Amino acid sequence: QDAITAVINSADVQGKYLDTAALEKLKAYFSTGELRVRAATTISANAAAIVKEAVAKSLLYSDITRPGGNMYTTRRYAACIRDLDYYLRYATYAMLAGDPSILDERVLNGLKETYNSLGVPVGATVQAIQAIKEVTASLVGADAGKEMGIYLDYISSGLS
Amino acid sequence: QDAITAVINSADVQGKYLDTAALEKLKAYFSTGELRVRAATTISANAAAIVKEAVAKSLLYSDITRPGGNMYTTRRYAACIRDLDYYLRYATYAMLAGDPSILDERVLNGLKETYNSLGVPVGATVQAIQAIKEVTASLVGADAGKEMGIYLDYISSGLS
Amino acid sequence: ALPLLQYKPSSQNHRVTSFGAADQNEDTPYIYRIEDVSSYTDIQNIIWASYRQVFSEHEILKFNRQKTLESQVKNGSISVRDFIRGLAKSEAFYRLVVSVNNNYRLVDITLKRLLGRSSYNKDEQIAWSIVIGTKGFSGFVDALIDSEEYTKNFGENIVPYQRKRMEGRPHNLVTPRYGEDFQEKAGTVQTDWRFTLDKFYSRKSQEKQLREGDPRKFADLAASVGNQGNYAQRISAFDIDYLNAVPNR
Amino acid sequence: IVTKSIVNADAEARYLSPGELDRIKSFVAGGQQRLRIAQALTDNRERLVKQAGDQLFQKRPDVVSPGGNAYGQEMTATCLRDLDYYLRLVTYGIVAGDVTPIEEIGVIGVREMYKSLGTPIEAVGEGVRALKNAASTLLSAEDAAEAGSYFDYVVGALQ
Amino acid sequence: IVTKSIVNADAEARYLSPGELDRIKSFVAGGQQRLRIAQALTDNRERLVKQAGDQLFQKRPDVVSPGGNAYGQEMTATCLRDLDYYLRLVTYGIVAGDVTPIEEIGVIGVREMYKSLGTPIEAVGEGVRALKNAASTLLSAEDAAEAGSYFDYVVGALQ
Amino acid sequence: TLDVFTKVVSQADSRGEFLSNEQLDALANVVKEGNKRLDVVNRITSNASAIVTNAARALFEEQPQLIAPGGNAYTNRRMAACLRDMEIILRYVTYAILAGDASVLDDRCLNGLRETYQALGTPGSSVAVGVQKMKDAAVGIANDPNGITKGDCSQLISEVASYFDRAAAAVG
Amino acid sequence: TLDVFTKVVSQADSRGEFLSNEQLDALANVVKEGNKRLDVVNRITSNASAIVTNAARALFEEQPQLIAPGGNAYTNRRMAACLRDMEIILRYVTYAILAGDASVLDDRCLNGLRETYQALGTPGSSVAVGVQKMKDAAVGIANDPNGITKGDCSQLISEVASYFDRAAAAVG
Amino acid sequence: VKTPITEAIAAADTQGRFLGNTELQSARGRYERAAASLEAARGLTSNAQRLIDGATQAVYQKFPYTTQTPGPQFAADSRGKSKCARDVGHYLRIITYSLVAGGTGPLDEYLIAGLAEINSTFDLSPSWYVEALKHIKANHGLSGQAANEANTYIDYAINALS
Amino acid sequence: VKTPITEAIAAADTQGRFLGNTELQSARGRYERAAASLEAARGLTSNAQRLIDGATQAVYQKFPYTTQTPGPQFAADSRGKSKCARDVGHYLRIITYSLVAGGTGPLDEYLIAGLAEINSTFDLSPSWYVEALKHIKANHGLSGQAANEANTYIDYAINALS
Ligand SMILES: CCC1=C(C)/C(=C/C2=NC(=C\c3[nH]c(/C=C4\NC(=O)[C@H](C)[C@H]4CC)c(C)c3CCC(=O)O)/C(CCC(=O)O)=C2C)NC1=O
Ligand SMILES: CCC1=C(C)/C(=C/C2=NC(=C\c3[nH]c(/C=C4\NC(=O)[C@H](C)[C@H]4CC)c(C)c3CCC(=O)O)/C(CCC(=O)O)=C2C)NC1=O
Ligand SMILES: CCC1=C(C)/C(=C/C2=NC(=C\c3[nH]c(/C=C4\NC(=O)[C@H](C)[C@H]4CC)c(C)c3CCC(=O)O)/C(CCC(=O)O)=C2C)NC1=O
Ligand SMILES: CCC1=C(C)/C(=C/C2=NC(=C\c3[nH]c(/C=C4\NC(=O)[C@H](C)[C@H]4CC)c(C)c3CCC(=O)O)/C(CCC(=O)O)=C2C)NC1=O
Ligand SMILES: CCC1=C(C)/C(=C/C2=NC(=C\c3[nH]c(/C=C4\NC(=O)[C@H](C)[C@H]4CC)c(C)c3CCC(=O)O)/C(CCC(=O)O)=C2C)NC1=O
Ligand SMILES: CCC1=C(C)/C(=C/C2=NC(=C\c3[nH]c(/C=C4\NC(=O)[C@H](C)[C@H]4CC)c(C)c3CCC(=O)O)/C(CCC(=O)O)=C2C)NC1=O
Ligand SMILES: CCC1=C(C)/C(=C/C2=NC(=C\c3[nH]c(/C=C4\NC(=O)[C@H](C)[C@H]4CC)c(C)c3CCC(=O)O)/C(CCC(=O)O)=C2C)NC1=O
Ligand SMILES: CCC1=C(C)/C(=C/C2=NC(=C\c3[nH]c(/C=C4\NC(=O)[C@H](C)[C@H]4CC)c(C)c3CCC(=O)O)/C(CCC(=O)O)=C2C)NC1=O
Ligand SMILES: CCC1=C(C)/C(=C/C2=NC(=C\c3[nH]c(/C=C4\NC(=O)[C@H](C)[C@H]4CC)c(C)c3CCC(=O)O)/C(CCC(=O)O)=C2C)NC1=O
Ligand SMILES: CCC1=C(C)/C(=C/C2=NC(=C\c3[nH]c(/C=C4\NC(=O)[C@H](C)[C@H]4CC)c(C)c3CCC(=O)O)/C(CCC(=O)O)=C2C)NC1=O
Ligand SMILES: CCC1=C(C)/C(=C/C2=NC(=C\c3[nH]c(/C=C4\NC(=O)[C@H](C)[C@H]4CC)c(C)c3CCC(=O)O)/C(CCC(=O)O)=C2C)NC1=O
Repeated sequence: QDAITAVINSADVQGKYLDTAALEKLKAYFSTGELRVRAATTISANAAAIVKEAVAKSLLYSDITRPGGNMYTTRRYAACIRDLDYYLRYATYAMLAGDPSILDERVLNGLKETYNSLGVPVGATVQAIQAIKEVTASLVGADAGKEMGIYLDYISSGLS
Repeated sequence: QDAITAVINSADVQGKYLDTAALEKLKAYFSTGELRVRAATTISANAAAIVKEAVAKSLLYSDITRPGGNMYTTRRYAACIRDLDYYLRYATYAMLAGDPSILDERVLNGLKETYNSLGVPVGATVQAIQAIKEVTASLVGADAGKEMGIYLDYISSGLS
Repeated sequence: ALPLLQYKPSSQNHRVTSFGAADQNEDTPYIYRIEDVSSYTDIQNIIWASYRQVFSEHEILKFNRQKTLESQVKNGSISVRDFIRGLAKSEAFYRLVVSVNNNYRLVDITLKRLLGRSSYNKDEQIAWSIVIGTKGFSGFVDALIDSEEYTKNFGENIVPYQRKRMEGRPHNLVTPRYGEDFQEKAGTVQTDWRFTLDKFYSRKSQEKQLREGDPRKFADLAASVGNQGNYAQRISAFDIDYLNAVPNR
Repeated sequence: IVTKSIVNADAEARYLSPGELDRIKSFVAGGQQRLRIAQALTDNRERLVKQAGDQLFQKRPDVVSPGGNAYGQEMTATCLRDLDYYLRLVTYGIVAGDVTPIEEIGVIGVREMYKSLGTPIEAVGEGVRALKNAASTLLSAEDAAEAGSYFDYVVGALQ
Repeated sequence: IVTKSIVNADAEARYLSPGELDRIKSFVAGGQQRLRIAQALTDNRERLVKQAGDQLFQKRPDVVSPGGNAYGQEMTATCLRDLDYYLRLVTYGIVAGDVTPIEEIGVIGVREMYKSLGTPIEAVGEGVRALKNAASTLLSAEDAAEAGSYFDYVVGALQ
Repeated sequence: TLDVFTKVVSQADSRGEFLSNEQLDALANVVKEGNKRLDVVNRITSNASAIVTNAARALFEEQPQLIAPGGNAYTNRRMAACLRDMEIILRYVTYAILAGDASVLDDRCLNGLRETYQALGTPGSSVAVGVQKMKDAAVGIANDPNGITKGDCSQLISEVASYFDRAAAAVG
Repeated sequence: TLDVFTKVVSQADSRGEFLSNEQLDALANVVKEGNKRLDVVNRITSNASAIVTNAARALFEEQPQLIAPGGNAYTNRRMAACLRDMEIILRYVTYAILAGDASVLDDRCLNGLRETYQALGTPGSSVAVGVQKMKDAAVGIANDPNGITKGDCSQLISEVASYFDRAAAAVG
Repeated sequence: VKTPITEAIAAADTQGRFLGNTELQSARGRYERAAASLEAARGLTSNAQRLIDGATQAVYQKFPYTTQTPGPQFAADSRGKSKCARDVGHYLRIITYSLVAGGTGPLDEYLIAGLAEINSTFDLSPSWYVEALKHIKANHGLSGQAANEANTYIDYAINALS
Repeated sequence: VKTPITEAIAAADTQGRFLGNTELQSARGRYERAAASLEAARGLTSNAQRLIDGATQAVYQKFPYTTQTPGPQFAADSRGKSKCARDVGHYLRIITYSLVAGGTGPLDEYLIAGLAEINSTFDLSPSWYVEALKHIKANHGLSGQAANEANTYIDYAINALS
């Protein structure tokens, strides 16, 4: 769903026409879409650098990459990079849509089930998503970093 | 957690002493605590009036209070008032702490699970929290209404 | 500017002679005349009964009364026909009737008060409603008192009155200063709870009470649309000749 | 139109390509004209349903005829309510910029619905054509073009 | 943007949408400015490529180190030719509006290629980022946003 | 006859309370935008006679049987009848923009209009095709800036056009 | 009904020339002196009912046979008759100060008033003893140095008192 | 009802002509004063409860017999004092109503229309209400040109009383 | 005759009441526009002779047959051209008269009253005079708010012509 599609749905289930508050919501979305698109472009620029800096901030040189940790095996390191790239990409989609429903529908659906099945540590994942959020808020600026951090904190809060 | 306790924790997990950036953060918190306390006092003044005005703005005279809606039964109306009072009270706690972690720990933990279990409409709850935010930003002023709306929008974003 | 469209006059009481003077009842009004002065009681009665026709008794009050036009009437400087023009083209009368009523109902309410006759049909009310619009209200009140039905029946110096209502209700009583379509705007039927009980079960509330959806909401739109379809063809199916009906190429 | 590009780049493992970002920026720019067109179609709804019923019942009198479906005041009120629904979905598609939230509610299963209701679909298409003509008379040239866009989509969809 | 719209409406059974026709109209309206940007980038080919390559060697001296790939005059000439090729593909993408010319000429199989050539991918990407910065400094401001966002696609797709 | 100033009194009398401070901040914006309102009004009345015939170049050209023999705008008095009250629409719409509320317009201009227009035999729907053609020319004049200081009167333009849409709804 | 603005038009029409520049400099002082007229005018009308009874007591206390049995102010409607038109002097003098020229005063209080006052038998000279008592109270209120700001109202005060002297001359 | 914007309309409507510059000019004048008139409305609304009980105990001073004489009309009984603050509190409403309207219309239509009829029947002497309004116009604490603004409409109710 | 000071009087006189604040509001309002209206009077009086012969030769341009057709009504010989500058010169007088009066009164009473009667009898087409007044409103050289001021009354004479 969108913010546009959410506004249209909320006006639809009442049978209501588009009143002035919904037009205010759509015009606010059409105002913010500029920096939304520019932020999505520069996040699509260097996603690999963001994931590299995030694991170098949070996960590297810990016991997690040591033997016994969950990132010791090299296929598990590759799976870690894959999961962080997923979090960043779906946070980019939720930032450009302006509605976190795609995070609820595609990422946060059965994810705690999987992470408790595999024995994946949840707190280290939350700290890695936090480091992702700090790196991309530094990279994109504060004004779009707020909206990026909202959906990354949404993923972090639903994960916990 | 606090903003003080978050600064102390972020300095602690590195083994770092209190450097000048952390002292800047604590001194900014000690500057803003004045209007934090005054805002918390006047929100504790008339919380019932805020909840009444919010349901009169958003939820009343809709289909939600009509039969078939989720607020038709009078125990469900009382549960609605209880949930809105919870959102306002925990937003007051997060405003005075200056850190949204208590919202993540006490409100937003298993709340989407409950609201999808009971069949509670989520979008009407988001619009009710929005009306709460507008009423208390009018009541407290713009300067503390920004910080109140930050945590109320945090509840709204985590709920969605 | 443009002349009056011709409207049909319905048969009413006052188009008839009613012969004689010594024969009519008591209940014909007192035909108060400024030429009859003889006292101040006749002078005060002429002023008060001229307010009676214009403001329907209750309003005369104190404030509404224009004291300078009554100042003048005693002197005799201005005729009674001129004096009704002062009461009718007065904004104490504008706020009371003219703003409040409609151009179609104003024609009905000022003929009963200045000419003393009800309008014949709706076509007469339709006819003068244009003369209100382009000339203004005081231009139309001027046209009523200049009119030859006024001067023939009342004259220059006689207060108006209902002509020949042998078996009819009195005109200040049957007609208020505002009707039912305007009643919510000047009256207080919105805030009185006695009337909301009657509108509670009114057929108009049931059209409001229904939720979004149902074709009963669009039932008023369906009557305005019209466009009924044609009936089936009268020609029988045996006269079709389907084998030779097909055109080649 | 943002959900379209998002699921479009989401089926792929790639990000949103910046040409899609350009089309989102251009739609964001045109959103104000979209909102004015939607409000102009919003406030004048009953005129459009009146003129659509006018032109339809002048065009096809069989719905008026008693063998047709829209016979009587109740059935003709349901008919104009259907035209009201389609005008509402057209305003939704005008705001959304792409025909997904109007096809999801009015197009995707309409043929079997109108088949098991007895009504012909061609008369509904003529009704949306009459709505397009009345809105073309109501709007300016660059507004009627952009409204006749989505009206044209509905007319092509009902056939 | 015409090819992508046509193949997207080809995957469905339907025609081109009114939204998509608005996209084509806006692309035609911006096409002359895109030809101006292509004019500037064509005429600034030399100094943009040389400044970007020398910015790369300032950032990454590993390639021109004797253990690196771009050691020697001929190898560094081929390095600058690779940057020339990528700037040419960026101009093609700015003109077309799609990134399908950039993709199917220089993106789609470049990882396996530069793996077999021994060349690091990230230094290519840093050189195209230097091209983005140089062409951003040459052009007008929001025009540079347009050019640098196609450059941004190339940079993100190389890594 | 009501206003923006007097209608926010009249509902405030019905509830019987003093006027709130946010109603006075609302009326302070009404005074603030008053100068803009006046300028729009003077341009309509100065081009008042130019609008009516330019609407009559299309009100009769689009439905040409009306002046052709048989139509209700055929003879000359009948033709001068739909110019004697095409302007009365403009006479009361300009009163509505001056007062700022459509309550003045409703009482006289449209209260009995739809009743006479089936009593006479005139097409009621053939009025509101051309009152829309007045609105297309009225907001074109009121928005255009000629010898005027630059300003934004967009809000007035939309609710100037709302008065024409109310003027077309109760006739059609 | 004439003005200061309209009377300098009306003689300028009779000679048929354009308005001279020193007439426009004269009217520019009238606009400049315009604010003072309103201030003087509002104080008279706000103390309008307080003047008449205060003026009135002197009017009857000085000539005490008038309300004593036999005088023309004796009975009660006769007494209310010289309060119903003691104020009409103030009703038209305030119109004269508003217009700034006594040409609206001389059609209502000065035109036929001396004719009715002979036929009526009411003393005519016993009016102008008390219209002077109104002027003594009118210029005392208009010239009081209370509130507002200090300014020169002397020119207005003298030709405010000239309107009362014209109001007393055509009755006596 | 009487308003300078309304008075421009009803003058131009009875002539059947458009809005000239003479009706339009009148509207322009109202705005300059309406900026200072809304200053006078907030000065009376904020000090409303001080002014009512400031007034209804000032009338008891000059007329001490009104709290002593046993009569339906008299305010000596508590029920009269309950109807005291109702009536004087009705005056400050209509004064504040005629402030923001700019004209005397709401004062002319709600308060003083037919006031001589009602005060004769219920024997309410109008010397009582004029004593309360003199207390209001001296104790509102308003200053500047806004102090002139409330002072006209209070004094306009005074002259209509007597 | 129609003037905002007069319109306050004739409204309050027909009611038989005093001057309220609603009649008295207009006078205050009128002075502010009258300060900019007298600016427009000097702009037309000083440029009077340029504007008349600027106008009466502009109407000869758009209507060249008016100097050619032999008729008493047409301006063929010098006697029509002598009555040309009289008639167009009469218009700038009344426009300047209605400027300083503030209302449309002198324009309503001297110029446009009974203009449809006279133009039908002498066959003077009113399309001639409206062509001269469009030349005046574009070539007076006035600026600012005073340029708006003359532009209303010129356009008010235009609508009364047609
Ligand atoms: C789009 C949303 C989405 C997510 C997130 C997802 C995750 C996901 N992570 C997995 C494994 C894994 N996930 C992790 C990740 C972590 N472990 C740690 O220590 C770190 C805290 C964290 C990385 C930041 C690791 C190490 C494995 C390897 C377990 C294994 O395969 O043996 C698996 C098992 C199979 C596979 O990777 O291919 C799934 C399905 N699937 C999804 O569809
Ligand atoms: C401190 C954080 C916190 C929250 C929010 C919370 C909510 C909560 N809301 C509940 C029910 C409910 N919650 C709602 C609320 C709503 N439904 C609507 O239609 C509106 C959109 C919305 C009100 C704004 C209603 C109507 C029920 C009644 C369901 C029922 O009991 O039958 C229940 C079920 C049992 C009970 O109320 O006593 C819980 C636990 N518990 C918590 O600990
Ligand atoms: C120009 C069209 C026109 C007509 C016809 C008309 C009739 C009319 N007939 C009347 C009375 C009357 N009409 C009759 C008539 C009759 N009695 C009988 O037995 C016969 C059957 C019948 C006559 C043939 C009677 C008896 C009265 C007096 C009834 C009463 O006063 O109770 C009256 C009331 C008194 C009056 O004459 O003013 C009117 C107005 N007015 C009009 O403007
Ligand atoms: C917003 C998406 C949506 C659509 C499309 C929709 C269609 C719809 N059309 C219906 C009936 C109807 N629809 C029509 C339609 C027509 N009259 C004609 O002759 C033409 C063929 C056509 C319109 C001009 C008629 C005549 C009925 C009543 C048929 C019956 O009662 O059996 C009904 C059943 C009655 C009702 O509950 O309204 C539905 C659900 N409902 C929806 O919620
Ligand atoms: C239009 C799409 C396209 C590309 C991209 C392309 C690249 C390309 N690069 C080559 C070599 C090369 N490419 C580089 C590149 C680099 N030096 C570095 O360290 C940097 C990371 C990078 C500069 C960006 C070097 C050093 C060689 C020489 C390697 C050799 O000769 O073995 C060659 C083989 C020799 C040749 O034919 O020129 C090809 C085909 N060809 C194409 O048709
Ligand atoms: C102040 C509000 C107001 C309005 C608007 C109004 C209209 C109105 N128009 C009328 C006639 C008319 N109305 C029209 C107008 C039209 N007919 C056409 O052919 C055209 C389609 C259309 C104009 C666009 C015509 C030509 C007449 C004369 C018809 C006749 O004489 O039969 C009549 C009946 C006769 C009349 O007095 O002139 C009224 C009452 N009256 C009012 O009080
Ligand atoms: C009753 C006689 C009268 C008129 C006519 C009048 C108009 C008038 N319009 C003004 C301003 C203005 N008027 C407009 C109007 C507009 N600008 C646009 O671009 C829009 C299209 C349009 C509105 C639709 C604007 C923008 C201003 C700027 C100044 C202000 O805000 O007042 C001002 C400010 C003061 C001045 O200009 O000297 C005046 C005088 N004042 C008067 O006393
Ligand atoms: C010195 C104390 C005193 C006063 C004040 C007085 C006034 C006075 N004015 C009278 C009449 C009158 N007064 C007026 C005056 C006017 N009517 C208008 O409409 C005009 C606007 C206005 C003049 C400008 C008129 C018209 C009459 C009629 C009777 C008459 O001619 O005397 C009469 C006749 C007898 C009576 O009314 O009982 C009295 C007493 N008599 C006195 O002894
Ligand atoms: C005692 C001798 C005396 C008088 C008479 C006097 C009056 C007076 N009234 C003034 C202002 C004013 N007077 C008014 C009065 C009004 N405007 C309206 O539109 C209302 C209808 C009316 C009130 C009811 C206004 C609006 C002003 C504007 C300037 C100000 O606020 O003082 C000023 C300001 C300074 C000046 O004008 O030079 C003076 C002098 N000053 C004096 O020294
Ligand atoms: C909205 C404007 C408005 C006002 C202000 C108003 C006043 C008003 N006060 C009345 C009576 C009254 N008025 C008072 C007030 C007073 N008497 C005293 O002794 C005190 C001196 C004084 C108060 C300070 C009392 C005590 C009554 C009842 C007298 C009776 O019943 O005879 C009455 C007659 C009976 C009634 O309905 O209650 C009216 C009409 N009416 C209105 O429509
Ligand atoms: C004070 C305001 C005022 C004006 C302006 C006015 C004009 C006016 N011009 C007239 C004739 C005329 N008007 C003109 C003027 C013109 N004809 C042309 O050919 C030219 C196009 C045009 C001049 C530019 C002429 C030539 C006559 C004489 C026509 C005749 O005698 O039939 C007449 C009728 C006969 C007359 O007394 O002379 C009037 C009343 N009257 C007024 O009271």
